[PDB]
Amino acid sequence: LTTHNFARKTFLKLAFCDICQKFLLNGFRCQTCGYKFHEHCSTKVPTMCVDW
Ligand SMILES: [Zn+2]
Ligand SMILES: [Zn+2]
Repeated sequence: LTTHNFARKTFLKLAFCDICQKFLLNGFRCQTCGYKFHEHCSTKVPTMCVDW
C-alpha cells in the first residue's frame, strides 16, 4: 500500500505541526494524505500513514 510520503517542500501560505503545537514551515509533508510536520515527527510518528 502507499505508506507515508515525504517530499521536502514549502507550503503555499501557512500550516501547523499537529505533532508539536505551532505553525508548520518548509518541512516534510505527505503529498498523498496531506500530512505535515518537522524532524520531531519523522520517526516519532506512531501509526504510519495508512489511512483510506
Ligand atoms: Zn502521509
Ligand atoms: Zn513537528
